[PDB]
Amino acid sequence: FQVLFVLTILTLISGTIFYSTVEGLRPIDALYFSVVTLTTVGETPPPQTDFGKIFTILYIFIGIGLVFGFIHKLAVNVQLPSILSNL
Amino acid sequence: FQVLFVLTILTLISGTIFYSTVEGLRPIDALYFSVVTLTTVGETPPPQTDFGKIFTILYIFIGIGLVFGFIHKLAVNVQLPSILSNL
Amino acid sequence: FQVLFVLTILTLISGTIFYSTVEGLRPIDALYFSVVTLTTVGETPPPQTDFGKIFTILYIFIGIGLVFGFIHKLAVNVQLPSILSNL
Amino acid sequence: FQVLFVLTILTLISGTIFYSTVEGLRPIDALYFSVVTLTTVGETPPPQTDFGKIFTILYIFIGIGLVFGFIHKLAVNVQLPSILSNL
Ligand SMILES: [Cs+]
Ligand SMILES: [Cs+]
Repeated sequence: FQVLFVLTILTLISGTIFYSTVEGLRPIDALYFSVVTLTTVGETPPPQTDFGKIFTILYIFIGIGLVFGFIHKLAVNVQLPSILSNL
Repeated sequence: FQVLFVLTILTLISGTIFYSTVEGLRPIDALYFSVVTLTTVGETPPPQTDFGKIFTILYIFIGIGLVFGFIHKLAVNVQLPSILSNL
Repeated sequence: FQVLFVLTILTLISGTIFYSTVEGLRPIDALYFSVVTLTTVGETPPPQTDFGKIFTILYIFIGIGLVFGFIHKLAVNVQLPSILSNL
Repeated sequence: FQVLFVLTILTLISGTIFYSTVEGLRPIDALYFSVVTLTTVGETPPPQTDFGKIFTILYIFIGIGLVFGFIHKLAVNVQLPSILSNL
């Protein structure tokens, strides 16, 4: 749980630094982009540079599998007993 | 089935109150946003305030795992026999 | 495979009729909306009527679980041997 | 791992050629579209031609199941030992 959390955070900071610099976004926006992209929500306009597109493509292939491993444990290995056992 | 339904509804009402107040959306729109976000459909513009972005980020990590647990039972534990057994 | 195909097609035609009439879309667009919504791709603007939003909300909860059951068999129960066995 | 990689790449090149020609996109954009669509991220405007919509519909049904099989192995069969075993 701790390990997947670390990998997820590191993946998110890479994305924040990438998009803040190459796409010119304010860090809160580059984090938001990173997050809604790896979670496949996507409620954003696409990157506008060719370098942003290519990176986004590679980021999704590598990052999705991690982010979603993390979310299974987050809900299904921490919220579950918490919530379930009250019941 | 009843329990996941409760947690889902509560997650959705939190989102409705959040976005109606901070993003200024009419409640039907704040519910729609909440729903299309946790289901990762996302066919909306992003939140426009920094507080909306941060909350959306935390909401997705916590909420997705629940919403999708709920949907497995909804289709796969209620529609299945209903539909299957006619066949 | 045949059964999930039927349920999916019926779900898609409901959506086509719904959005063509209430959202005023041409049938090809109401089908496209229906499809990119149940698959959570979502690369569309949101519905614009309150009745469209509510229906979209209910449609996603009921429809997603079916559409994705169908897609597991489509790739994983028809394309798999086809492709795998050449190899 | 090698086989799913081949099928994924071939699926992506079909999409690149399709959208570059029928939707008129520059190849980097037609690849980006293809990728964010099969991964259900979708942070793009929809196709604008009827032929683009229909193809997109068929592309998602056939392509998603493959792309996501590929991503399970990518993170869960190559990044896992790499990362896990350092720990
Ligand atoms: Cs989207
Ligand atoms: Cs999406």
